[PDB]
Amino acid sequence: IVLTQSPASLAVSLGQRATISCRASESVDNYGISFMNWFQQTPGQPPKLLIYGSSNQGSGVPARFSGSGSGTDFSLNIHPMEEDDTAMYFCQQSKEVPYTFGGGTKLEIKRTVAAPSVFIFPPSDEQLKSGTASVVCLLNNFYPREAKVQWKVDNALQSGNSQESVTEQDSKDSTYSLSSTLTLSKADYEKHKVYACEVTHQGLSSPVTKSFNRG
Amino acid sequence: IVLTQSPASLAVSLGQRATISCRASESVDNYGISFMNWFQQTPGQPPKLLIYGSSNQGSGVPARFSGSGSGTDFSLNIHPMEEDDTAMYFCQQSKEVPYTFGGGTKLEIKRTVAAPSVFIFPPSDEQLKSGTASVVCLLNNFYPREAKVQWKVDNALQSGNSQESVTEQDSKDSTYSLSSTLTLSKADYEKHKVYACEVTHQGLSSPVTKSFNRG
Amino acid sequence: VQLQQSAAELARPGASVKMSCKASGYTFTSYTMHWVKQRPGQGLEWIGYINPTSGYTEYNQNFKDKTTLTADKSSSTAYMQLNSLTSEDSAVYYCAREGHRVGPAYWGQGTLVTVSAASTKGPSVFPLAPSSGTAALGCLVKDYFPEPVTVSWNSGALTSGVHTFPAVLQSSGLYSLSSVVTVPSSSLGTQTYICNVNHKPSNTKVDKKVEP
Amino acid sequence: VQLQQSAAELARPGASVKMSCKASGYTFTSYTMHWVKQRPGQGLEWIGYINPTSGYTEYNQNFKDKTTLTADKSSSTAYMQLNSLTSEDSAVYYCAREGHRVGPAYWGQGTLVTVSAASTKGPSVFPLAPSSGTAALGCLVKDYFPEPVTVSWNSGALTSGVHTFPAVLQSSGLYSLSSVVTVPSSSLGTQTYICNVNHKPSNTKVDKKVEP
Amino acid sequence: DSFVIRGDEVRQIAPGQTGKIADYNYKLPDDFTGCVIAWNSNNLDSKVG
Repeated sequence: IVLTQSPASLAVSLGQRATISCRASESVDNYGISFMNWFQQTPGQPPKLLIYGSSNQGSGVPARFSGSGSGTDFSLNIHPMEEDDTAMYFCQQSKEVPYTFGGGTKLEIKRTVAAPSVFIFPPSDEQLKSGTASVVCLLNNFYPREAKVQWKVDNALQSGNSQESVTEQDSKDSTYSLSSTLTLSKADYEKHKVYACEVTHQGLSSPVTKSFNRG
Repeated sequence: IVLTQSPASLAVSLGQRATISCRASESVDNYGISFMNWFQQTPGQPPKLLIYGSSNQGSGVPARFSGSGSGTDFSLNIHPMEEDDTAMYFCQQSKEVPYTFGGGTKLEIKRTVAAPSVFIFPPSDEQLKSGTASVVCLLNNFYPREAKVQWKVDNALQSGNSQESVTEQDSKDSTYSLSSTLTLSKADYEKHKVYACEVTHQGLSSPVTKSFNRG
Repeated sequence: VQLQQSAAELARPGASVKMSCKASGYTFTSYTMHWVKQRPGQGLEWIGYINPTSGYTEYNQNFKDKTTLTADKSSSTAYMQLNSLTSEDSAVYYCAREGHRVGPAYWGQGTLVTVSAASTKGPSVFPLAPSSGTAALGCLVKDYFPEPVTVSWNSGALTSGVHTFPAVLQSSGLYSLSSVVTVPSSSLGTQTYICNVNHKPSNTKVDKKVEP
Repeated sequence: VQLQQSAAELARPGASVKMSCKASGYTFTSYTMHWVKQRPGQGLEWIGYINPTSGYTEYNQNFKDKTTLTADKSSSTAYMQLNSLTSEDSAVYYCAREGHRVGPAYWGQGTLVTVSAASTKGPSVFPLAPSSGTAALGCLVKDYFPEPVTVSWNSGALTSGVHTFPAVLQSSGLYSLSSVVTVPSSSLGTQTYICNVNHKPSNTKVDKKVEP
Repeated sequence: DSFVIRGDEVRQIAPGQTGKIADYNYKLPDDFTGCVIAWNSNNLDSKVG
């Protein structure tokens, strides 16, 4: 049985309905009861049972979480959205021996769109002494998660040379932070004059370019 | 797309696993299938298709050759390597319009490290009548290809005056042979007394000098 | 009902690892114990379940060959053995107890299995200096193994605006993370900024000054 | 599926050369035809492909200006023309039939195109007599153009221990190779050694004697 | 009906399954009051070479 988990990326503000919908290839219904189950995983924590069966709630589960559905279609709803609900929600089947979990829905709270603070870090001198160069493009306090970073080395797009690290949603700020590291050899780094970062985001009316010459 | 081919000069013993790796700047996968391709070129023969797609094998391809990988990373593995596998192996992409080939890996037979039979050869007298002097330093039956040849004219290092020719591996000996030719005018050859070639090889605990006085 | 697992086992490719799950709070002879696999930041794949009272093991098709499940009712401990470890096996394995007609019902913490050819290496820490409102600076930790590295500013004297991005495994098999902070432009002249990095596996405690 | 080409085209810089690849064993219209460049003993570069049914030609960005592709379905033959030849154009061009979702899939023998302003010249041979166990000797063939040279010893009477090394092109635009052998010291005086050099474009057949 | 499939794709012969075989080769209906019987034939189908 293959479980398809519609929307797996859901951003809803506090106090609003949030629906995660799991559809099964085959009927999970057997012996009359339903065997579709919902798990919650807080970052840094093991998965915890929320809904055993289609509707029955697990131990110590608030009334906010409600599971419904039958046959091949089920849904999990959290109307009184709270700060403690930011987690990863999985749908799982117990009808057949090979237990299959859903893709997983990452539920996060929503806030107003903010523009990214774009910063550029040239590599340190001692790094050039080590024969390596890493140039950093930084996006501070930007929402939503969607963001495009482009490295321009003397007006040339680079591909397969950048690594992006994104922090989780802040507990209070609720705004993301992104870092992009461009790694090159020292000889190759010293061969081009200008290094620029292109940031594309929903909060900007146009892509933002921040550049610096070598030295 | 730029394809980088790690190890591009591979020496492996018969019956041992041989792995040649191809890393792609962008994704080669499209429509679910993989477009990374592997070709074999025996010297003096046109390249022949070994692996079309990530894993599918070309026409008349023995089970020894295997392809694996996905996304940007692929590998060609030959575990039961046999004699006819000495060739140049290329990785190629079919995803985007300009088909790009990898650097290419020359697969070679491994054997025990052997010292080189070193010899020196003055230019012939009839060549001296022709106004040319070619001094030859010969290295016979040595492994591996790593060999530094330096010409000493009156204990002076020569550069930009020597041409080195490497033969292909012997079918049975599997040992390389090298010739280094130093070409000069007779006027320069007759103004110096002693000509030597110094050979540095991994199989020698010390550099080996072969010298001769003119005449 | 609480379950106790092993802690963060590292192995070379091709090796085997044995992992222990210690039941607590129940008979351990009335509930089948399940084992589940989870790659970091990925989905869940149920590996297989063992019945403690009668040693009946049932495995997922993918994990049938490389996984062995055993139980010990005397010490109330289940064991999972992974053989022929590869890079695809590095993950966060979970032990679970049967309950409420759900296969995995009561999970226990989580054990990190790391399969790699690398070795314990010390981090290299480089100052990301401010460029010549709010200015930005930081430190970059590159080529360390294994995780994690604790990074702070002035031994925890600065916490506002400090972003410690998660580490990323490079093609070389090592980890790197950038810890950055935004500071007032006026503070560049007088305020001194130092980054403190701690790597317990390499036992390195290194402090770097960052200045414009 | 067999492909045949023209062979060994020699041209001076600035000229244009046309190569023909004649198809066999297939419709010649169901599959496109690709042309690929390979310098001797180097990496391969794909030049461009043509659809025989409808004359659509796609070129690489490097070869778009200097390469022109044409097809003839009546004779089932693809023509490739290069203009403004330079030394960088000296290579072994290949024609390939598209198949197995590979651009170039079934390749052809190869057309060796050499760009040079030189002329066919006869080689000069100097026997490397042995220096005053086993001894070494040989012959040196210099200042010949173009390739190849057939080197034999005593009309094939000496096959063991022979090494004919690949030529190196000089700054003058000519080729030279040294053929060497290790021989017993007992045969240095009685047995004779003759090196036969054959240059068939210039038809130079020469015997040279080696004696210490 | 009968055919030969790859082992990893035997999972796709079932109602409501996705994959190359299910999407482009053999699509079972959602109702499908019937059985699927699959057995390995590595000895018979696979040949030398």
